[PDB]
Amino acid sequence: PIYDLIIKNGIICTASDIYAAEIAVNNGKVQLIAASIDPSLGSEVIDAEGAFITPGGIDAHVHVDEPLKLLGDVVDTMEHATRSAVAGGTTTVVAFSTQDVSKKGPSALAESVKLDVDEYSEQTLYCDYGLHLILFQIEKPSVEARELLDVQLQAAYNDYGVSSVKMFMTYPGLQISDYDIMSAMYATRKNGFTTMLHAENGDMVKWMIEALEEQGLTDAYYHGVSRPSIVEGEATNRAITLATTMDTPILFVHVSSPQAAEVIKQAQTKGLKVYAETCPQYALLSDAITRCGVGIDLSSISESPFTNPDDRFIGSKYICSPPIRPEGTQKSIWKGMNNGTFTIVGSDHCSYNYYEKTSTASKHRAFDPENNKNGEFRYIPNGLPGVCTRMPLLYDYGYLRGNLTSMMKLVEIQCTNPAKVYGMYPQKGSILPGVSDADLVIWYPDDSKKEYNSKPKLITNKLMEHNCDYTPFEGIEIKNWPRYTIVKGKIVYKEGEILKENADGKYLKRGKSFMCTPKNEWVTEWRPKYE
Amino acid sequence: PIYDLIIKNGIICTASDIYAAEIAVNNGKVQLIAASIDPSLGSEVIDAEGAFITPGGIDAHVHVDEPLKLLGDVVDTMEHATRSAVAGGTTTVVAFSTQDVSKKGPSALAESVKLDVDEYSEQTLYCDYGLHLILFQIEKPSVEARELLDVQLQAAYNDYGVSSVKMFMTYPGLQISDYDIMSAMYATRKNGFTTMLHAENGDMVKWMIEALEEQGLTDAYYHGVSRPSIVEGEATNRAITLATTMDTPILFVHVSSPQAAEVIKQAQTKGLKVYAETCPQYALLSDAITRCHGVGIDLSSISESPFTNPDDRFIGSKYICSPPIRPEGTQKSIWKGMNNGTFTIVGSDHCSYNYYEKTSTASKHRAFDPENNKNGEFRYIPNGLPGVCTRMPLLYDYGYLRGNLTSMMKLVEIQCTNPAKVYGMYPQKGSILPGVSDADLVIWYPDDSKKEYNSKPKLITNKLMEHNCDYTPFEGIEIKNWPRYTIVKGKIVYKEGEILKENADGKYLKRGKSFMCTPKNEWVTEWRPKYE
Ligand SMILES: NC(=O)NCCC(=O)O
Ligand SMILES: [Zn+2]
Ligand SMILES: [Zn+2]
Ligand SMILES: [Zn+2]
Ligand SMILES: [Zn+2]
Repeated sequence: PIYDLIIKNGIICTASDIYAAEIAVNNGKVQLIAASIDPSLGSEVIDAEGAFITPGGIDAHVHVDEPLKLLGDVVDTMEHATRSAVAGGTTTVVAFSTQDVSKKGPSALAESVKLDVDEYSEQTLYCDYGLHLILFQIEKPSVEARELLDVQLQAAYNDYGVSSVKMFMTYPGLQISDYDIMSAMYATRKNGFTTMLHAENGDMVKWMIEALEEQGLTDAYYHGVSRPSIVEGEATNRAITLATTMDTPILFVHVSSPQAAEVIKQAQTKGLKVYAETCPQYALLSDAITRCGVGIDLSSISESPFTNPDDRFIGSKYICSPPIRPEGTQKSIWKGMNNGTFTIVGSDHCSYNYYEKTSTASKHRAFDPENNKNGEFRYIPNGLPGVCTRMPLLYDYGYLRGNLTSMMKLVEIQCTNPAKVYGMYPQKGSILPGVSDADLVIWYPDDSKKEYNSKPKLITNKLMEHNCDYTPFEGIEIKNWPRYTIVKGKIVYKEGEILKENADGKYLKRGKSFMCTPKNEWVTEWRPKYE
Repeated sequence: PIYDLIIKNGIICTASDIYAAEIAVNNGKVQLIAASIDPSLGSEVIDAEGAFITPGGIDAHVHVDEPLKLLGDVVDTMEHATRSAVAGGTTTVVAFSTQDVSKKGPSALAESVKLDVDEYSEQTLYCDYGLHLILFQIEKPSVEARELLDVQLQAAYNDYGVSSVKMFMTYPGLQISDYDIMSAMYATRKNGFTTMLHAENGDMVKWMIEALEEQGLTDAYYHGVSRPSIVEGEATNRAITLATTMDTPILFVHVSSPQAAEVIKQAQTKGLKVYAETCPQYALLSDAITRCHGVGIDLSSISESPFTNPDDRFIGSKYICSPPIRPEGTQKSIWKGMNNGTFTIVGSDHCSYNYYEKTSTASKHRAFDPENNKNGEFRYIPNGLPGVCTRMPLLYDYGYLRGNLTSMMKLVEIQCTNPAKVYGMYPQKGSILPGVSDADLVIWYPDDSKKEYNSKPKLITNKLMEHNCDYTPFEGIEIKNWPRYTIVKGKIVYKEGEILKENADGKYLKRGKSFMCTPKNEWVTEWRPKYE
């Protein structure tokens, strides 16, 4: 026959279309869309039985264990994360390269990427992955700082196809000044990079943590109290101001604050190139879960402060940054996904064990009496596992339960926009004959009376296919799940089973994003020298 | 051969993708998309030479001559309008059926549509067309009326596939009170119709026109002065408030006011189902063009205007429409609205009256009728511009090529796909879907070519419009691309400047319920409609 694979009787969903058609796949790529394709032309035929077919999900906010250990030891390798991703319908992930301050000169940032690529080249990869670069040390003063930095960004792009840079406005060791952000923006704009910011006011966070500890208020729940949404709002406002002065396109990661969403919306209405990301957890969970409706029935989650009130430390399962917000906030995150505030949705996947206490990758790492650590929220490793649950959670709580407008909005923010904003388009993100990698998800049919033994009813840890010992969504009902995950024209997940023999993932060299060319709009008569 | 038509070497543009691929067409529909299709498989092969291929344009705001003469006599029939559409890359138009106050009972609104369908069934149609229903007489009081109106909308949908209703907040004879709008919203929400509003405060317009005439300020330019942007803003705010109270999806037609755009955006941010339309003229023209004397058209390059003919005091009427073309500095707002999601769709508000003949009932000079106490005052000027032909090329050029729109995808979204979705013609129309889409396609000229194309026009002229009007307001301006092929239901109807009449086979279109116009189910108080 002439094609490797034909998908029949399915409904194709893209960022802008929903329709019944059939797909042929060959040599790792989408080859054809047509009404009906002769089954004898394919080596393998999949009957979708009326189910939706979506592009594979693209999660551009994933944390994996890396050699510099910026977030300490993390339980998931690239092997584990990509396995988990695929079991949950995600077929591309983008992780983070930590700037290595021991490397100097023109190649310093390319050498930072090399550490990661070399490490992951020996692991079994279930899908493709890319890398963002994290920057936390910027040279001073600016006029030099901006010029050698320029050469370094070119080298990172030319050698490894990295075109995105991530910076922090909070966290000791990561927080950089406004002045240094401007220096970076100068370089990124010039090179057409995608500039990413974690926008919380680090000074306010630090002061409030100290004030809480002084009163002995150190339980997990006070992580939220130390940094209310007005702190994320202020910083996001300040960061927009910087981007405006510098005419530099900007993406805010994991937005959770209504105040932040407000200033982001206002900038987008003005036509400034301000992009935003949010995460399932900010729409589905509230901070009531950290101690003892448009989201998850919180009492249905198992192994939480509600079910285990004797365990005072169990709130740590849900500690992340920015914090899961108070009741009443979650609805404005859904509205943000529908109204255009959020360009993409990522997971902020970051995994630390709860049911083992001794390892360096345990949440209980917060207990270290010999290093003046006694379980205070300050010392809790921040993050939740989420790479597997991202796609099904939006399918269910978003599309089926009506919190997202349609399947097309789902695809737009989960698949196509991530590819576009991070320079993986059109190789990834869509279903384009002759062009797209054959990265596809076939779901189960929604309106069927037929029983599918392989379709899960609840989220469990075993279902995650990851290396962590818990998921925060443990025990909750889930109303659909990937029935097939196809990665580069091969079936890698089938009806609850991973097919390791079809794992052929590779590092992905990315291009410059067409969304991140500058507006050419300025506040004053000043222009950068190179203009 | 197995297929009627193959398009090779082109670049496919949809509402969310841009990519090089080839298309096969048979029996009026898109059959196949693939990297490369064997040319021996097609009866006809078109080499696109690297140019973009878009879906055909869908203009859901077109006015044609109709038997009840709501807008007086209009120069274009459905024959003329669809010919003009096709010459400009538009492959579906939606015009308007005037409520016939002489028909009574359950079938009264279906009977209104029948008048139009019957009349156009004898004309040569170059592409498909649908109809919106215009409502200006609502029965009172609301409760007792509910059954009849509800039953009437059902009959209009069941018999003629009409699923949209249009109402006016201005114009004597058309303006309806807030009370009556709520009665209509009650019925339309219940039937999943698309509710359309022209939102200008009619009372403010009426008062200010009388104030201006009292001072003798009657020239065409004072049309704009009689109804500044704050008037469109107020009424748009009022209409949103009504739609909110009634949990009814709403579309605002030809939005031109920054204040209107602002309250529209705020509602969209809240998640209310508020949609909006704008038109090329609100982004490209300013009111300076209505009397003698960088993001729009260079106004001095327009031929046959108050700039070139300052002797002709009435020539400003060529550019009189409602809402008015706005003062300098407003036009940029409209582009931003197209980019940031404020505007769901772009239509033309195509409405044609002759300028170079003065005697007929379809002339602009209709405003001169000494016996009916009419002496050229702006009040008597028939409102409207021809635009159905120029809509797609104007956005291609001044939008995509000149960088006022963000991408070709955004162009397709607002010009083709969203119009189909919001008015229940999707997926039959609006996209390029194998086995599903009517083969309605445009092949442009290649942008980056050094090759000469004798058939590619450099300027907009009246002759190029292929319409029945004797002017276009964009006469004389540079245009940097144009449809090279317009394919309608798998047949070539426009090729390189020539209309192919023998391939004209357009039909009336029965439309469905729009998936965008199901209600949000969100209310201001504990009250719910009886049927829920
Ligand atoms: N307003 C205008 O330009 N023409 C009359 C058509 C209409 O808007 O109903
Ligand atoms: Zn972060
Ligand atoms: Zn993170
Ligand atoms: Zn109107
Ligand atoms: Zn109109």
